[PDB]
Amino acid sequence: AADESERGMKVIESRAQKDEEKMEIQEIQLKEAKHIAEDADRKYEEVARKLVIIES
Amino acid sequence: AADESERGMKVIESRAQKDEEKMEIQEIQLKEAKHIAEDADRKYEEVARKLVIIES
Amino acid sequence: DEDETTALVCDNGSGLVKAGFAGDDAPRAVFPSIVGRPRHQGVMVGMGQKDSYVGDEAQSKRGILTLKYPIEHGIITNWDDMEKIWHHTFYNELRVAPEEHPTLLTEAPLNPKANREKMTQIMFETFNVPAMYVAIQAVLSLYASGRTTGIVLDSGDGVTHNVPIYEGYALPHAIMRLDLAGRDLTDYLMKILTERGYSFVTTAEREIVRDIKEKLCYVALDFENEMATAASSSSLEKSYELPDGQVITIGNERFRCPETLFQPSFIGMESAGIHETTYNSIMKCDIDIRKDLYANNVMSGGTTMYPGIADRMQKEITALAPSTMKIKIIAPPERKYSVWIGGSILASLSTFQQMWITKQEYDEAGPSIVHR
Amino acid sequence: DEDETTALVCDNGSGLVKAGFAGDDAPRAVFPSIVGRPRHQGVMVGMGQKDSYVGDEAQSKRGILTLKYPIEHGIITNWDDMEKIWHHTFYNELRVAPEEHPTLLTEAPLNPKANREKMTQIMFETFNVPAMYVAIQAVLSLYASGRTTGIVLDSGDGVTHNVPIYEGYALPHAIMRLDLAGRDLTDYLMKILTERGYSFVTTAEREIVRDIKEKLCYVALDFENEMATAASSSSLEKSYELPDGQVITIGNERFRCPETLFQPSFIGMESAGIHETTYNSIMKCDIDIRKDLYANNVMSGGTTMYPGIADRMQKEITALAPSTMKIKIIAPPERKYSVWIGGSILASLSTFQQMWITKQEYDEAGPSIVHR
Amino acid sequence: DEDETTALVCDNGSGLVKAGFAGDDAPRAVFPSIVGRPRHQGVMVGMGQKDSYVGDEAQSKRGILTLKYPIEHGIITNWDDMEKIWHHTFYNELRVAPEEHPTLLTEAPLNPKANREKMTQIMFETFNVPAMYVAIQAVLSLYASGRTTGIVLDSGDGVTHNVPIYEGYALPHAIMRLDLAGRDLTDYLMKILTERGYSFVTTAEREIVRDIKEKLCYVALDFENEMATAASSSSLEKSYELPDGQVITIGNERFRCPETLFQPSFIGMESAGIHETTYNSIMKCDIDIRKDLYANNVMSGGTTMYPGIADRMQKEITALAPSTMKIKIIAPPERKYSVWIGGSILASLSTFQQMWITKQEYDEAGPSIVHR
Repeated sequence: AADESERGMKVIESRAQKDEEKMEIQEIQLKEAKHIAEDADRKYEEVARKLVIIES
Repeated sequence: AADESERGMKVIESRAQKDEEKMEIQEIQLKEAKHIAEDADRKYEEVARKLVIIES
Repeated sequence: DEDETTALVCDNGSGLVKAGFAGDDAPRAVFPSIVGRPRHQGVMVGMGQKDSYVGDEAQSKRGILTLKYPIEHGIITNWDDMEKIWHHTFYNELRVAPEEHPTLLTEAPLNPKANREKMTQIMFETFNVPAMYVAIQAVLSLYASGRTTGIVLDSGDGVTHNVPIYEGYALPHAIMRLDLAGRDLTDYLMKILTERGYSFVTTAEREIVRDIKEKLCYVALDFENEMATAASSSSLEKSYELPDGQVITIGNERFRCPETLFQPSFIGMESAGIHETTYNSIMKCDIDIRKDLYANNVMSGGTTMYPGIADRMQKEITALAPSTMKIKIIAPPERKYSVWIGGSILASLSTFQQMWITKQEYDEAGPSIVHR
Repeated sequence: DEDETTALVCDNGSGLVKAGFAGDDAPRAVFPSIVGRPRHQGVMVGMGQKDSYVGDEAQSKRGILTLKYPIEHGIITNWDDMEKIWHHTFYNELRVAPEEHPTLLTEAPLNPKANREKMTQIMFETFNVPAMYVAIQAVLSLYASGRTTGIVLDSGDGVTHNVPIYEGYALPHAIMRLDLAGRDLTDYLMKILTERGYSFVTTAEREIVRDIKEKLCYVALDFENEMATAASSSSLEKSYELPDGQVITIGNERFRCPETLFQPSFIGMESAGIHETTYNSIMKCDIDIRKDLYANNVMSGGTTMYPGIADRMQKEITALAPSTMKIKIIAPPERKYSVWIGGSILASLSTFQQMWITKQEYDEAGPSIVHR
Repeated sequence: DEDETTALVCDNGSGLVKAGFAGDDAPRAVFPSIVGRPRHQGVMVGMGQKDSYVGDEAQSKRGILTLKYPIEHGIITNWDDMEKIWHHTFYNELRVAPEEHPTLLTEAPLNPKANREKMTQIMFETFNVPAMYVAIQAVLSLYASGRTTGIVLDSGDGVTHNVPIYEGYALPHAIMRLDLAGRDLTDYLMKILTERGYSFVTTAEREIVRDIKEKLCYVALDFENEMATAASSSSLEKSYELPDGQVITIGNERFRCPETLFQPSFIGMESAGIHETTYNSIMKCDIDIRKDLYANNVMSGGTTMYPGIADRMQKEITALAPSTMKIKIIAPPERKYSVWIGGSILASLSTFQQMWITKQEYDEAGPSIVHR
């Protein structure tokens, strides 16, 4: 019973590492994607306000 | 040795589930964040082109 | 409606006042926190002799007046001149009569007990407001970001603060104050820009260095290999056109200015910087609450608006915090009004009615009543 | 079913309450035996003013409350605060109304006559339970291991005991109490771990030393040449990852902590240790019953769960007992709930119905009735 | 004379080193326990490039160096920087060559075995002293007050301790350490004095708050009706003249600072205070020795010098101790050097010669020899 439970432990610990790495790479790609979404959505409100003032 | 390795198995399987869920919720939040970043990056390339013509 | 419409929210700052009605999404009134006193006798065409000037008329006419700032570093230092800014806010800016409006005011982090009692004395006894309430600024900022536990890095015009808050109670012994903010930051840009070979000679040159700081300044992450980048000279440069043609270029200094917030040594300050201070606040708090504070670094204040401030802070504290920890730097877009918006929410709220200090409480308990 | 379903079993401890329904295999409710009283006036968001807190809400909110333990060393010391823990158990934890449930309670080994009468007074007169019963703890532990004669080494959070039982009657004059248990043991680990060059500084560092003790601590047999082993430095070491990354390593101290149970001298205790005390209990009993007690050393309690406790005890008493004797140390896996399980069995039993003290017995005989 | 003259006594502290010759009545050398490392390359006029600075030259030149404290809370934390402070002590401060002087050193209460062996390794192997000896600090303080059994409340710059000693052996399991001392106390005064409406802005303002604490601070007995007294405003106030004219007044806060030692809650500390801790040490000791400890509360350390500390402690423990007991709080005048003086006495003593660890003992037994 012990040897079968050690083997299963090893396999689920390896899957847990393999997925924990995937989360961290997405979680980081996203602080990036959200930050470029926000740097983009500021530049505009300055350019669109700049548009409405130079149209006025 | 068997009871400690069963307990550790249970705890790492529980962490593996808990993190697999976190990845899926970030991975989905991101198709959303990237898509809003792109719906954003088209309309101020349009509004800034509209700006440069009404500034000219 | 009696007071649903009627609650006022006045956030008193070192540089700006933010004011308006509880309910609104943003301040109806924003203006400098100055009180000008004319250096000479005379008049403007069509007006009478004016003893005093406040806000923008004091800024615009600064050449003939002696300008004074009532709030030094977030604390009210001159009460004669503050009652003047309040008067202006109610009567001219919001054009309301105060004696029928409940007023939510804000104070600073370790505001002396005696001050909270004094502005209550002036609110009730010289403005005769029905009821009032003083909220702590970081606490309204947090709450406006939905939560109740977190640590706010708050940074405006004269002060920076770190106020760790747990289930609403700001933690007195863990609060840190750093007297370097947006005011200090405009004057440093000034010098690195004259030092770029320029001259901000007339007052129309002075004022706009501040508009350069706001529009073009950045907080780069890896400020190290950003200077290095500056040198290879990429299309990193940025030219601004002055009141006239005089196109001034700012490439590099653009980020050397907010690197002052992480390195106070850029300005002859020996104090620690923003990120270390976030952290030190945190290793001054209870142990069990430190995972909470780390996942809830809420930013508020005009000077925390520099783009990429959050990414630099993100990486600044990850790399100081134990790896077992989750770091999370929340920086909302409306952050230059977080404080105010948190007050608008709170004061328009359904449950806040029972915390308003009324003239009944006051006339019966003395200023002590609101002091808590 | 009337009461087959309906019997409650509440085991009151120095650290934990274990509670649930007779019939179940394990306690439905397990929680700290604290009652917190707020040090300041104020509220949590959305709740009202609370006068008191019990169990985990008292632990979680410990920074604003004064925590108090009603049971000192297994004996109820504060009856106002105990009625509070019972109230919480029935109404919030098990969510039952007590006035229709028979309640089996437990008491400690030489529990003063007057207490057994007082908790009966409170069970029947303030909770109005239909019927109740007080079992002695070691006696339920024994019985849950099937037998009726044996000696229980019982060790939990504030007390250790040896209760020799013969055909069900616990032997008053042979019972030994040693006031060093799991609570004492967590605080000693604490010091040998700070002494390993560490700091359990915030409250999130304090609490988890106890989770280190539970997960990684061992009772080595031949604790002598285990220290010797430590030195050659084998892969005996064990690193635990803290709330954050901060991987702490514990090699050796891992077993220096339960060696405290055999050597009280590790902690400035002059009393004898667990194994000697097992033995002394035994040479205080009748002669003809000593072979029985020796082949039936039943262990129960959270602190007897340290792996290899049984092997060390096995060899500890073989080598003190006359060689003509059979030694036998029974340590079941569910032992942190033996006491409770013994109560669940007994109270769900077919023959126990005729020992329940009913309100009829009480209203007619006074607290004396159940006291026996 | 060989060594009658020749024995050195070095007391290593968290804030100060006290040093001199066994025989003298007071330390020949007292100086900060810092090691400064220059932040920039350059020189003073007439000197060469200096890699390091120690004691007062590190304090005086602090603006261009990074200051570091080798002893954190009484324990040596950096051994590179400590060997630097020792070097300075022998060669510059006492101007002796160490290789012909026996050296009595002191260590802290539960100083890790390994440290006592390490400073022995450095004393004998890098300084080549003839012989040395490490005394425990509370133990030298007691002995300098004539006696051998008592309990010392020892309080300096980074730690407070209670060390119950019986016929010379300090009792390991009854010792209590409270990490709040004179350093913590100067920083709290700082805030209650800026909070009185002041500014300790330049470094010449910072340093002198500590000289205010030493000269004007008090420990009032009945700290309750001393605040009450403050309010009626008696001639309790006290103005100090700064480096310049700037006469600062301190009335009240004067005693609010040492009330921190009885109430750690003044500074966000949740630990118990000095008097309770004296007591708890005492109800952790053997029963038969508790009358002795109570009649012999010896005080030592810079922070126990606040006038009226002894009267407050006198009444603090009388009212916690059983009335059958005799309380007695000994606080001598030289107490800021008790530790040192106890070493001077002991090491100049006629009978101590046979406990000196000699290089013969060391070269033959390893660091283990002195470790005891």
